[PDB]
Amino acid sequence: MRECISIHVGQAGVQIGNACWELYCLEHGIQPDGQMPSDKTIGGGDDSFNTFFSETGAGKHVPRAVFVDLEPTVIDEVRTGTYRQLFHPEQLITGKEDAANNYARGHYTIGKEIIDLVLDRIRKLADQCTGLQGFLVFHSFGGGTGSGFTSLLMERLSVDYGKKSKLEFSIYPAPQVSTAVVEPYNSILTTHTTLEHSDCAFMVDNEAIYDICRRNLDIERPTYTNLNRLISQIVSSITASLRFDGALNVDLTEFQTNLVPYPRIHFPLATYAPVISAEKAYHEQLSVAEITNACFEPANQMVKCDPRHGKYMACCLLYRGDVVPKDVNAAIATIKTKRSIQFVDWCPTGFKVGINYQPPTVVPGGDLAKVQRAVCMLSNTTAIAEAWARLDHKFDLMYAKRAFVHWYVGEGMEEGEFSEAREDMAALEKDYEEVGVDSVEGEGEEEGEEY
Amino acid sequence: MREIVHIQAGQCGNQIGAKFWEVISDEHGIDPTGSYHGDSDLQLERINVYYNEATGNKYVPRAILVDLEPGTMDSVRSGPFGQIFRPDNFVFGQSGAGNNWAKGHYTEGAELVDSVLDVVRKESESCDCLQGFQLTHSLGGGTGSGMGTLLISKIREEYPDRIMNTFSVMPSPKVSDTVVEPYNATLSVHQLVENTDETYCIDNEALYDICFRTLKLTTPTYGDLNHLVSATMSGVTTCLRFPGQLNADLRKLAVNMVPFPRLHFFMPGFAPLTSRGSQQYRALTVPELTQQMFDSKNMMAACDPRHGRYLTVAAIFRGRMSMKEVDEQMLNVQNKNSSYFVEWIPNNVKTAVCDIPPRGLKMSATFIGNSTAIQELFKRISEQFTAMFRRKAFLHWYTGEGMDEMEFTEAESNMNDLVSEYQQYQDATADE
Amino acid sequence: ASVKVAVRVRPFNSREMSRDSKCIIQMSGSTTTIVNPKQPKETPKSFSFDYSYWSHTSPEDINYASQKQVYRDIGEEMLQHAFEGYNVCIFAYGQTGAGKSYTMMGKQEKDQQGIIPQLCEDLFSRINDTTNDNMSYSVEVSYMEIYCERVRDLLNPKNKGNLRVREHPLLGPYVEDLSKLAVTSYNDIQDLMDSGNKARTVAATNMNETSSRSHAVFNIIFTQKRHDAETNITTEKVSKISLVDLAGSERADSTGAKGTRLKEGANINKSLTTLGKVISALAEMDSGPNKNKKKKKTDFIPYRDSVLTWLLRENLGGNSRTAMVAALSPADINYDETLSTLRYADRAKQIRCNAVINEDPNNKLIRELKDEVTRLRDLLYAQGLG
Amino acid sequence: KQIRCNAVINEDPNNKLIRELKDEVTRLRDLLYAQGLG
Ligand SMILES: CC(=O)O[C@H]1C(=O)[C@@]2(C)[C@H]([C@H](OC(=O)c3ccccc3)[C@]3(O)C[C@H](OC(=O)[C@H](O)[C@@H](NC(=O)c4ccccc4)c4ccccc4)C(C)=C1C3(C)C)[C@]1(OC(C)=O)CO[C@@H]1C[C@@H]2O
Ligand SMILES: Nc1nc2c(ncn2[C@@H]2O[C@H](COP(=O)(O)OP(=O)(O)OP(=O)(O)O)[C@@H](O)[C@H]2O)c(=O)[nH]1
Ligand SMILES: Nc1ncnc2c1ncn2[C@@H]1O[C@H](COP(=O)(O)OP(=O)(O)NP(=O)(O)O)[C@@H](O)[C@H]1O
Ligand SMILES: Nc1nc2c(ncn2[C@@H]2O[C@H](COP(=O)(O)OP(=O)(O)O)[C@@H](O)[C@H]2O)c(=O)[nH]1
Ligand SMILES: [Mg+2]
Ligand SMILES: [Mg+2]
Repeated sequence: MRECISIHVGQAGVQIGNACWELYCLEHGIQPDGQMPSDKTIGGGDDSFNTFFSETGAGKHVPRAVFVDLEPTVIDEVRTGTYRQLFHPEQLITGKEDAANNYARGHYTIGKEIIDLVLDRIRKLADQCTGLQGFLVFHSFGGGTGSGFTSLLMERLSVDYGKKSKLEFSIYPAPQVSTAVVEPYNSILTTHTTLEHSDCAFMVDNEAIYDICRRNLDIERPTYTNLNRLISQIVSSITASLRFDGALNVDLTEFQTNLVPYPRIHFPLATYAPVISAEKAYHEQLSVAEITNACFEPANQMVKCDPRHGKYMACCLLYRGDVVPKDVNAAIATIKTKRSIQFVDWCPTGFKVGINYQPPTVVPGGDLAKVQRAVCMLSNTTAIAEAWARLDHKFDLMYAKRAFVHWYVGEGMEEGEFSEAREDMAALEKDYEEVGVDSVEGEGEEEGEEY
Repeated sequence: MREIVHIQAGQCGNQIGAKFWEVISDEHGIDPTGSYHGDSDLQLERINVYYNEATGNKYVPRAILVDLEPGTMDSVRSGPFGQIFRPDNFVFGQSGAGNNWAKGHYTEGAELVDSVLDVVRKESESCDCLQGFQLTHSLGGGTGSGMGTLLISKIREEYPDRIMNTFSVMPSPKVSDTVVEPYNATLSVHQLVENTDETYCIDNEALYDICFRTLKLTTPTYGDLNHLVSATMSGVTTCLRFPGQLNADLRKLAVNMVPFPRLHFFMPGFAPLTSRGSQQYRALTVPELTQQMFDSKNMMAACDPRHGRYLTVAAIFRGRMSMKEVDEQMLNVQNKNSSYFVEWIPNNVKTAVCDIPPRGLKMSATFIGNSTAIQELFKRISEQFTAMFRRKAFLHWYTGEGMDEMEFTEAESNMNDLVSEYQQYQDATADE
Repeated sequence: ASVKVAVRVRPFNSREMSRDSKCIIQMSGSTTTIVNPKQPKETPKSFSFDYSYWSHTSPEDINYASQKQVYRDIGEEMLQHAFEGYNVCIFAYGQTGAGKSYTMMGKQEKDQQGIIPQLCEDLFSRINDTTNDNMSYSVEVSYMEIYCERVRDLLNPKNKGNLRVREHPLLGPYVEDLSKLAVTSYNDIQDLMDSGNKARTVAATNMNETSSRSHAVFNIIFTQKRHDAETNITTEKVSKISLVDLAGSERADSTGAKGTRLKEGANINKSLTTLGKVISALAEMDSGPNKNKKKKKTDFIPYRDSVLTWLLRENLGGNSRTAMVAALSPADINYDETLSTLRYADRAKQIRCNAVINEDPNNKLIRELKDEVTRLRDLLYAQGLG
Repeated sequence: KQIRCNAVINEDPNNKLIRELKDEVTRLRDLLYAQGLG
């Protein structure tokens, strides 16, 4: 019973959750109303996989998900939509205003009186579970709710549960495009919590996804639905290892064991290789070598950062479909001989490999082609520091003049907190610069006693 | 009557064990339901080496399947020979080791080891005259390495006079599948060098090379590697089950292969291997088997014997053949390759012959070498180990489970001393 | 320094006086002559040892060596070395029923005591008289046995298990969870020793009525503290005295062992064979790198083949001043055994050692640099520059 | 008027004594070698 509890916070979290649960319902043969006709037609089976869905006596399947927001709008769209009968009616939406792009409003002022209900329902979901594996928290940097309330929730969860893994998928602010004037303050404030209380944070950038959609899928005018569907595919690839059989299965603990060298370096990038349109699915083989090479192309990264400017510290490749080990070994050997891809000298092995038999599914009305093979790569590297440094600069440009600060102090913060967060960020950045350095020449300086 | 208890740990161990039981059941003519449907009368004469009898004239293998992740167990039950095993021997828990040797050895395995030892005691107390144990596991993993080492230690504490065999898949230089293989391999070898009588080294690189180069397969999967390994396991213990012109028990191999207690890491091999389309050209006979036996590309450990010397070797033949030809061929192999054998062991080749070949072959043979070239493999792991222990690359996962740097340092020192001990006899001179 | 070698010939037992009672051991000064009872024409082969003791004739004054004589020759010097700040070891050797247990322990209810009694007596004395306001001493005791390649603790009997052997990177092998106890008076160490001797495993065989079944190691950790205002070295010396009583080699025909006794004898013989192999090699290699020339390429001494040689790695070679006391029987029938002991004793004479005084390395560097400053200051002042 | 604070690094007694004694040894040795007394 490899069970996982999903938590969606804020507008971005709820919409990514809509995409994710559409994909999960289609993978398992579950209808929008919760019934599964496959078991009725066959007579019984394991298709009600306990990773995501809980089965009642009548044959209905209720997801193991928790949606939270301070705006009634985003979740009232779900209560009256296609999937109104799938979710439990209890959706934890405060009938009040929103955090208003304010960390303080969502952490100190209004995040209270909704936190207790959220933890009570999370407790109820965790009591139903046997062998709970971890949490998957979806939220967004730069928002009020998605930053502050996620901070509070993560703190309380780390207090209560403690040992369970807590993975985090989040939308980092982009370098150029933005949807708010006070994004840097919220991001720098919530880094201080996501550094301590999470176990592994996967960051995605909307500019990168727009570029991938433009170049690969030939979509000139994408919306958030396409980005959410791509993120859903990635999360499904991560979690497939504990839902279907495979040659090599990689659980959620092996993730953290292999990709996290030190406790403060748990910020890997994520990429998905066979992102291609139906028309271009032809004229292409889509072999293991091609997709493994495409994972390492800088253009296909989901965060606007160049891996060639840093060094790879760990890689985890999760394959789906008609894949066999020998091609994976050949592809890894080919990648190890390229000079543009540099690994830190203190990690000779480098690669973790997992294989699953279930091929990826196609969502009707989607834009990804039907393929026989796929790979999701997760790479813990040092280039991510660049993605932070830009943000730091932006923060400084506003904090020298204390712009937009009185909104934060009016909601229960003091000024010094800002400085504290900034200092923490510098320390984290410094750590990356210390771990990518090559070991000192002949690490024991030199040696050579008698004989 | 000599009888063996079989233990399986982890994914690799479970899958190799399943294929091995398929092969053995085929050899003795056992139906997947457990009934006997053979032809020769000598199949049942020594069935009790591996199988217990059951009331409906059925036969149940004396196997113990162990893991910390339930899924692998299911893959064994939902298979061609899933129903043959008795369900009481499927011992497992939850919250698998997660590729962490500490979790397998100290934290998680410490709870399930009692149940596994209870089943081991139950199987061993019914034995007429227990010969030894054999364990299949992977050194480069989690639950396999840790719980195999823990079980080995406990059993050697409980049964000191018995034989402890071990078929281990250890990390390869090129083919890497997990990031922390060196840590697990080093600690596992530190345990094995103390608490084991024989250890057969198996490498995925060598098996892939055999499949590509000798068998000419285009898409080799893990089934074929399990096939080769299981053939080797059957070849090792052939002589306990069938008559022959010159028998060879496990103890005979141990005595004739191990000159000093710490040098018991063996390079296995099998012959013939013909690729399904060249067999019509090659004539099968003892010289051809011997030629393929000592060839470098046929070894299963990915260590070239030409880079060292053979402390000892053992050859077990199966089939009707002349002893004069066998002895002459082994003698010729010694004299012609005079530089790859030590000079302080006269006649360092052991010979055994069994009358009954495999089902589909007129002749067969297996090879168990003991050479200094194996040191290369250990050196490799040690190098990688240092590269990750100088900076403490992943040490917090292991130290959170109740370990310290002391254990890492002592394991590294023990491995280096083993490497030096093998290197002592590698170079020539020495003499008389 | 070299391994000190002492040999000691004992009197007859009941078994030897019942059967043929002809002696083959003769002795003079520091030379011991063996004579083959089967070949009277052959040369009386002789060996030279650093010490030789003759306990065959109790009342005679012809080089008779009581327990005290052996102690004043070996143990007093080793305790002097212990006060000098050196780790020291004395270990017994020979075959079954020769005198190891008697020499190291002796009989408590007599004026004939072993090395360990008199050594602790003299140590307690020397700390008692030399006590001062500034000088002080502390001593701790431990006692372990190796039964079947499993280490057991003697002082605390309720442990009831096999302790774990670990390897410190700097200090080498040691035993974890070993009940080291603090003592303050000779009565305390006497009580500990009696409890330990009662705790040891002893069984009766044809060769010996109280044959030992396990190797035994008695460890004394001794610390000198010299505290004064200026900078006087605090807790300066820390020495380890290791007194080792090994079980003897056995032959199944003469011993008459069966069942558990035979397995114990087999394990004892395995450990002793590994010890002999280690002794031979330390020897050859040292002698070579010493006489040969000085290449020092690589020599592998198999310490790890047994737990006994593993625990005694630093005593058989490296950082210790060690002495080997071999026991010898006079009877002709035991000839083929006794010669073997002597042969190994000869090889023990060749082994060397490298022992140095202990200190905090930071304080070591500080003291050395201060001495260098003082020397350079004196040189400059003498020549008119300082 | 936030001003630069600078860290409060100071000497470690053991390392301080070691460094100072090493420097003194080097200086005295250089003086001896310069005048031909070493
Ligand atoms: C004409 C004919 O009979 O064909 C052979 C054959 O072509 C060859 C190539 C067989 C064949 O093996 C392979 O193709 C193969 C593929 C991957 C990995 C390993 C083998 C054969 O499959 C394998 C099979 O071997 C056996 O049946 C042995 O008894 C073997 N048992 C099993 O393989 C087995 C399979 C399923 C279930 C249970 C057992 C065995 C070997 C040693 C010890 C015990 C048992 C045989 C004779 C053949 C085929 C069928 C083509 C070989 O088989 C072995 C290992 O004995 C591979 O080289 C040998 C020599 C043969 O010439
Ligand atoms: N990829 C993706 N990003 C989104 C989506 N919706 C919002 N975002 C990002 O989220 C950021 C704003 O934070 P929000 O998630 O809207 O914060 P919130 O949940 O509305 O919380 P409040 O500000 O208090 O209302 C914007 O910069 C968007 O880029 C989405 O559906 N997909
Ligand atoms: N020098 C000696 N003078 C007088 N009696 C001695 C002397 N050496 C040994 N003995 C006695 O002779 C016997 C043999 O000595 P003992 O110490 O028991 O040998 P052992 O090797 O320790 N026994 P074991 O454990 O089987 O090896 C004992 O009764 C001793 O008291
Ligand atoms: N020959 C063979 N090797 C395998 C098989 N499955 C896994 N392995 C090897 O085992 C290693 C992973 O160890 P694993 O079995 O996961 O250890 P565990 O988690 O403790 O069970 C990899 O390096 C693989 O090369 C198999 O079916 N056959
Ligand atoms: Mg909102
Ligand atoms: Mg004794």
